[PDB]
Formats: sequence, structure tokens, C-alpha cells
Amino acid sequence: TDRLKGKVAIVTGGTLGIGLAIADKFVEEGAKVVITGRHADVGEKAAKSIGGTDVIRFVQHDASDEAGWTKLFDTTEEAFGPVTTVVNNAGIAVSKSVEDTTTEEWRKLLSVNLDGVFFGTRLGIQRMKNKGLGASIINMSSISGFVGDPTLGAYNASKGAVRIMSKSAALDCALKDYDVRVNTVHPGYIKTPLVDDLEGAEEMMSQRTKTPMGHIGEPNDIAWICVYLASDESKFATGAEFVVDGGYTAQ
Amino acid sequence: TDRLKGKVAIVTGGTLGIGLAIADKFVEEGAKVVITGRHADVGEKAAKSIGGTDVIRFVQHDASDEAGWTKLFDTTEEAFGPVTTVVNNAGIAVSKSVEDTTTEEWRKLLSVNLDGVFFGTRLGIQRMKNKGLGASIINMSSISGFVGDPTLGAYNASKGAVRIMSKSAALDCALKDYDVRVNTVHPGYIKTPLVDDLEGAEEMMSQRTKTPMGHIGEPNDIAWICVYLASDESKFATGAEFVVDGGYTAQ
Amino acid sequence: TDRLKGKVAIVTGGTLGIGLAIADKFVEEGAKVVITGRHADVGEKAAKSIGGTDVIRFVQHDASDEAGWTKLFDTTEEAFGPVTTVVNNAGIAVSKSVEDTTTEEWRKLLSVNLDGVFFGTRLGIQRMKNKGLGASIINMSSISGFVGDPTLGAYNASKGAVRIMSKSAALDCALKDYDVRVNTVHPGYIKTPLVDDLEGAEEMMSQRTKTPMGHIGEPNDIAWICVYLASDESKFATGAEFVVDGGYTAQ
Amino acid sequence: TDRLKGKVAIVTGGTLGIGLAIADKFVEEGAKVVITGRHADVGEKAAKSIGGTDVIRFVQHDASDEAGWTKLFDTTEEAFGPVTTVVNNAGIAVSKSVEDTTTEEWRKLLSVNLDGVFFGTRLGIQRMKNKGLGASIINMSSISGFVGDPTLGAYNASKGAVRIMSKSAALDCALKDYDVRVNTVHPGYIKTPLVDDLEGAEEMMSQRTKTPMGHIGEPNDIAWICVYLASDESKFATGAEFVVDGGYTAQ
Ligand SMILES: [Mg+2]
Ligand SMILES: [Mg+2]
Ligand SMILES: [Mg+2]
Ligand SMILES: [Mg+2]
Repeated sequence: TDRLKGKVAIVTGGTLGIGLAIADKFVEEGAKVVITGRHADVGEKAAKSIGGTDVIRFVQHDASDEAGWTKLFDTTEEAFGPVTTVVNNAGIAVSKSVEDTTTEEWRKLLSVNLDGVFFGTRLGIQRMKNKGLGASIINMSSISGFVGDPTLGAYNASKGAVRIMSKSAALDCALKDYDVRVNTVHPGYIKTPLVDDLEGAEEMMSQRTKTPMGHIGEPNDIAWICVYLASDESKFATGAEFVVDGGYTAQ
Repeated sequence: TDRLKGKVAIVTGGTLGIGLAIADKFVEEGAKVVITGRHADVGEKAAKSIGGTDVIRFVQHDASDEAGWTKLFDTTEEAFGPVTTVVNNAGIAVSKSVEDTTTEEWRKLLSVNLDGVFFGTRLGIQRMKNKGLGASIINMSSISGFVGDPTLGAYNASKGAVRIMSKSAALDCALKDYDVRVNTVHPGYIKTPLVDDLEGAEEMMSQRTKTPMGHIGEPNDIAWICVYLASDESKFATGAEFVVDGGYTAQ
Repeated sequence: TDRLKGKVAIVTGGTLGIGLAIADKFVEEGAKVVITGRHADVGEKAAKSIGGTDVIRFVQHDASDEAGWTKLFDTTEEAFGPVTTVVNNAGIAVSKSVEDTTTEEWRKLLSVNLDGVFFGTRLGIQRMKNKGLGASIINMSSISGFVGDPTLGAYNASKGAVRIMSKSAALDCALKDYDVRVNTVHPGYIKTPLVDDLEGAEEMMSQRTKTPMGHIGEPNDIAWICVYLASDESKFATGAEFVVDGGYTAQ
Repeated sequence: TDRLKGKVAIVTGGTLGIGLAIADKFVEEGAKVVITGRHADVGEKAAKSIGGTDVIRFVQHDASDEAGWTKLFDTTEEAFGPVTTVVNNAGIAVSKSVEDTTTEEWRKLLSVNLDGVFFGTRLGIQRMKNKGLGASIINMSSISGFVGDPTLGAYNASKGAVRIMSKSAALDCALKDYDVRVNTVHPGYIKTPLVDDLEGAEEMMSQRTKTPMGHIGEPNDIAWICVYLASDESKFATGAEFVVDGGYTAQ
């Protein structure tokens, strides 16, 4: 298995859940990976659970930390060579309607979910363009980038923003022949440690009126579409949306 | 003509261009209107050009000014009674790719285009719900909420955010029987004083590969869809996107 | 004050429900209207229920009847002058999954819902182009043109076809400066006497997991968006989709 | 290492271009494949160009031939065992505006592009449901299923129909726990020997206002997204649209 031969990936929020599975399958397919997270013990443990430092490393980083992004790229390049792949997966969710959202909650969520993805996409383009790397930026943009949820106001705003901002970046890279693709991935409900904690969460998500398959997905479901998008298999795919959601948005 | 009989509207950025035309046709159809802008002389002149203070007034307000939103609603209610209609039209545009966007430009544009629309939508729901007003929030969300533009990175992010955040608000209002609808309007290229200033802007916009009709629209084109959405004619329309773009997004 | 001054409209399936209301409000706004249906007694009574023969008439016509379309335009023009507006509203529904759809059912439904809309759109462009009529073709394309329904296989096919075929027509008309616009309207669930017939239908449709507003719409809800689209108010709107569905597609 | 271990696929229109590449990579990933086409000499040579008769065979079949579909499944099953994967790729194009489309052209194109996909999807569900095969129906639905083209009226109709009919099928299969997924793939412009035939076609397609990448794709670009969709890697993806188009629909 070598579908990501030679690739060097940054996966933000890669110590848990979806990000962890992305990192796992990236390494499996021959990529070198740096995962980020805010907790060192958890993060170091996550990295070692996947492989040795010759294929994967942890870097403590908050995606909303702009200066940290430059340090992150430098560290990754020093370890593994020129970055080829950026997965902007770090994010948080707040369960508040637009009406009930505090401005504090609004700004906090958008600093991670929107500013963080902007920082990673902007730097990704600057650092990876014109190097013949088959570079790929994969922005995590949710079913909440397509359809509203009354309890996810700020989250909806952030994911809609990521969805269309990514199209802008894809077009600019394509028109300028940067050899950088930008696409968005839109998970439906996926079983994560965060979902498991919230009592009744999986039950709500598994209703047929929400997810037609009647159950939520697993992190590997998102990892494999990310492998496709990071690989040269998808070299004609840019500015597009890839939805893996058990049928949620089809009805 | 009385399609907006009894309505009381706040139109942000209503002293110029699209916002001015919205205000104009709202008053024509029997609504009372408060328009906002950052310049008093321009704003007072704009208001008087449409009518007397018995139907329209100007309030100096920056849509990114959170505290000012509460003052704005209070002022409007004191003048004309309970607000029924909020048009979140204030916005700016920056001509930068994602790659070339400074963090300063990013934050400035989003403070107006995204935070401003959030502030108006959130307060709109709080102040207008459960009053049997046939309340309507109309968020201006652009063709740039649908398709990317390589030179409009931050603008794309803001308009994608507005697009989906508005769906969240619409759903919450519908599910809680608030008697508040929320919809988005998506203008294509429209002739405004801002477009006229930028040499070559209308020419670029009028190319058939951009706008199939081969010319840009006029502010009244957006005013009339806003009249429909503010009126009780559209009482079953919520969470939807209304595109007036000369065919831009159809190809 | 009339919003459809001078317009001459054909409304197919205009003797009942949504089509009847479209015809009704068209006449109210000053249009001359020919409504079609397959049943003469019902149809003649329907026309007279709206207005006199100087503003509305019934013509017996099956929208799947290609030769009848030329006859229909000729009859309408002889009565009221050059046609300016075509509302392709005739349609049928079959409650079958794709799996369970007979080829007979498939062909029957598509003959009306797809072929009929093609016949009306094709002839509409031919008959109305270059005459400076502010011509507008309004194709009825359903929430089922956006999202699937497991029990509406053939219907979904027909409405997806109408949705995108209409964009093709809109673009060709725009690029050729034909003075013809083409748009689609997408009703959610609407209360008609026919819906009243099917026991439990309205209750099912009004569930919040279907329609967030918790009730279904009325035919006038679709009539008023059609008035907008038929009027010169919408002269910059073409190739677009107008959804009136109580929030159905927003979640 | 094989990603399609145990799969048995029917690929219609599989003797040339996109279909040929899909068949080629399916066989590479361990699937047994039957390709169809209307020309025996071309088709038999095509099958042998990919592999031996133990992994790929040609069957002469017109996708609009309803009775032939049952024969096709029987033949495939006799050769390779129960079918697990159906790629509805057979199709034709007509370069006519809606206005200029003859009824003969309309019916001919829809008989293959729409009826053929219906026949294959309907029979696929009937033949593959409840067998625990990880079954996948992949319907080829084009960028022309998303956006209009003034010169592709009938084609647009057919591809819009396929787009939404496929969601209906996906939902029914999901809700009934059929172990069948249905998704659509949307190629942009792809270089084939047939495109090479039409002088100036590739140049037109490669204009930045059409394809932002400034070049068209290759059949393998569509093959690899189909491998993903056919594989159990995509077991949570259903009712979704996968666009591989060099940025065409992003602007
Ligand atoms: Mg009347
Ligand atoms: Mg939905
Ligand atoms: Mg091979
Ligand atoms: Mg486009």
C-alpha cells in the first residue's frame, strides 16, 4: 500500500477521532504526517499509537494561533521535507441557536473553525505552490456547510464559510498553475470520543429522519475520502465538495 | 401600492446602492424604514431623497458595532413601533486572493459582513419573535455565497457563512413558532456607485462568461425580491436562497 | 398598480390547486390568462370562477400532447394577443420507489412532467423570443428537484430534469438577447383539495421532520412567487431556483 | 492490497474512454467486470486489452434495451457470480439548444441517458439488495447535472434527472437496509479519442473560463473516484455527488 508515496501531511486536530483516523490511513498509505492538538500527553500517545517518529510526529498547536502556523510548517519541513498536504480538521462545536449564541462563543468557535482554516489554507498555498508536489489542501467543512441546524448557529456559519472560501482558493491555485488543489470534505454524523461522551448523542444522530442508514459513521469513513483527495488519483478534482454522511443531505 | 402595509424595517448600509433602492421600494410599498450608514450628511440626504421622517429616517451606525445594534432597534421602535423586518445589507468587499489576504483585511471584512449579519439576525429574532408581526429577516449573501472567486477570498468566506447561518436561524424560528422567517438574497453584479468608481469594473462584470445577459443589474433588481421577502406574500418561504444574477450561477 | 400589465399567460394544469391560484393572481395583477386541463366542465367553471372571458379562458389540453401545444399558443394569441408568459405547471405524481416503478408508470409520468415542460419551454422560446415582451417561462420543479424521496423515484427524475433543463434554456435565451427569462419554482407541501382527499397526508407533511414550520402551505404561496417571476420586477433573474417550502430543504 | 476484492461489476458503455478506464482500474483492484457496448469487434478487443476472460468480458448491449438488461445481469452472474456493482456510464450527447432540439433527438437521448440509467438502477437494486455484497450503484451524471449549457438542452435534462433520481434510490436502499448504495459521479471535460476527433474541442474546453485548471482531464481521473465509490471504503457514502471537473463548477 503506497497511494500517498512521498507525501508529507499536516493534520490539525489529528490526535482524536476523525483527525486521528486520517493520520492513521495517511501513514498506512506511505505519507509522513504531523498531527496537532492542544494536549501533549494525549498527542504524543496518539502519534506513537500509529507509528514511530520516522513516519509520524505530534506538535502542540492551537489552530487559531496564527504565529504557531509558521512554526508548525517549519517543524514539519525540518522533520520530513516540503509539506505536500494540509488537512484543516481542527474544530469545535457549540450547541446554541443563533438567538442564544453569546458573542464570546461566536468568536471562539470562529477563531478555530474559520480563522484556523484560513491560516492553514493561506500558508499552505504560500508554502506549497510551484513546487511540483501535487499539493492538496483538504478543508473539513461538514454537512453543516450544506444544511442548517437550529442548534448549531455559529457552527453552520463557520462551515458555510469554509465551504465557499475553499472554492476561492481552489480557483486561484488552478488559474495561476500553482499545482495546489483545494477541496472540502463534509462528514455527516461520525462516532468520535466527543460524541460518545454526550449521553443520547448517537441516538439522536441515528434517527432515520436524520441519517437514512440509521446509524452514524466511523472515523475511517472520513479517512478514506481524505486519502483519495491527498493522492494524485484526484489530480483533476479541485473546488469540489465530498459528502460522506449516510444519506443525511440527500433527503 | 401597499404590499408592506404596517411593516417597520431596518435596512443596514441603506444610504447607497442596493440598500438605498431596498429602502426606496419599501417606503413605496407602505413600510416605515430606518436606514443606516457611517456618514451623517450622506445618510440624512439619502433619507430625505426618499421621504419625510414620517416614513424614513437615518441612523449613523456601523454594523460591526454590537452595542449600537441595541440602540438602533430602540431608536427604530421609538420612531415607528415594533420592528418587523431586518435587512442585513451592510458589507464591504476586498479584492484579494486567500493567499494574499492580510489578517487585518480578513478580520475587518468579517467583522462587518459576518459579525454584523449575526448581530442583526440574533437581535432580530430576540426582538421580533412571538409578536404576530409576520417578521422577516433578509440577509444579503451574494453569488459569492454560491461560487468562488479567486480575487474574493474573505468575501467568499463571509457570504458562505451568511448563507448557511441564515438556514440555522430560519429552522430555529420555524420549529419554535416564532413567526419570524429568515432568507438570503444573492445578487450577482449590480451597478452601484462603488462599481462605477472602479475603472473597468462594469466591463469585467458584463462579459458573457461572467453574466450571460451581458450587462450588470440595477439596485431595483434586488429591491423587488426584498419586497417579496419582507411581505406576507412569502409567508411559507424560509431558509431559502433567492438569486438575482443575470444567469451568473446557472452556467 | 397592476404588476403584470400587458402580460398574456398560459398556465398548464391551471384548473386546480397551485395552477388555479397562479392563474387567479395573474389575472388580479392585470394579465390575460389561458388555463389548461383535461376536463372541460371543471375547466370552464374554473376560468369563470376567476374572471370574465376578457381576462381568462380555459383550453382543454394534455401537456404531453405535442401537436396540441401549437394549437394552444394559437388559440391564446387569437384571444389575447402574443403570449408573454408560460407557466409549465401540469404534472402528475406516482408513489413508487425506483425499485418498484413499472416502466409504464415511468413513461407516463415523464411524458407529462418532463416532455410536457420541454414542449412548453421549446415552443415558448420559439414563439416569444425577440419580441420585447419581457417574456418569462416559469417551470414548476418541486422540492423533489433538490432532494430525493424514497417513494417518488420517477417524480424525482422528472423534477431534476426540469431543474437543469431550465438552466440550459435560460442561458441560451440570455446569451442570445432573446428577451426571454427561464426560472424554476420549487414548492414544498401545499394544501390542495387533492391533498385533502388522501387521508393523513397533511398530517404526515406537517411533521417538523418534513416541514419545519409545522404546517403545509397554500396555493397562493406559489402564486405570489410566480407573479414576481412573470413581472418585469424580475428582469435580472434567470436560470435560478425559487424555493417556497416552509423550510423543508433547509434542514 | 486489492481495493475491490470480490466485487463483480457491470460497466455500461465500457469499451471506450471513461467507461474503459473505469473497467481497467476496477480489474486492477481485483473486481471481475463485464463491459457493454453496441459494437462487438471493438468491445471484444477492448475487454482483452484490459485482462483475461477470468476477470473481464464484453457483452453487446444497448442501455436503452430494457429486456437486454435482465439478460446482461444473468450473463454476468453466470460468468463471475452475483453482481455487486453497477456503473451506469452509457450515454450520448446532442449539441442542440432546447429551442433547436427535435423531438426525435430528445427522445433518443433520454432513452439512453435517462431510461438506461433507470433500467440499470432499478434492476441493480432488485438483484443486489439484501445479499450483503457491499453493493454500489454509480450513476454517471456530469457537470451538466449541476449547471446548464445553452448547447446541451436534452443532455442537461437527462443529467439533472439522473442526479436526483439517484438520491431517491439511495434513500430507499438506506432506509430499507438493503446493503446497496447509490451515488453520482460528475465528470467535467475529459480527453478521449472521441474528443480528439472534434477539431478544436479540447482547446475550447481548456479555456480558463470553462476549466480553471487550463486543461481537460483524463479517463483515469473518473476511474479512481469510481474505485472509491465501488469499494467498501465508501460504505457511509450514499445519495451524494462526486465532482471531478478541474474547477468547472466552482466558479
Ligand atoms: Mg381573483
Ligand atoms: Mg434535507
Ligand atoms: Mg490495467
Ligand atoms: Mg459557474
